Amino acid sequence: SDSKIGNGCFGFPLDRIGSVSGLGCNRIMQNPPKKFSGE
Repeated sequence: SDSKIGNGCFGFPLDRIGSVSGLGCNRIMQNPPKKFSGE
């Protein structure tokens, strides 16, 4: 759900941390819940 310029796996920088493969998503700025994003 968009509210403040992207929220989850949408407006975030999905073209570096993974770029589709590693999934740019990152629930909560304080790192993801040991899922979605990583490495």
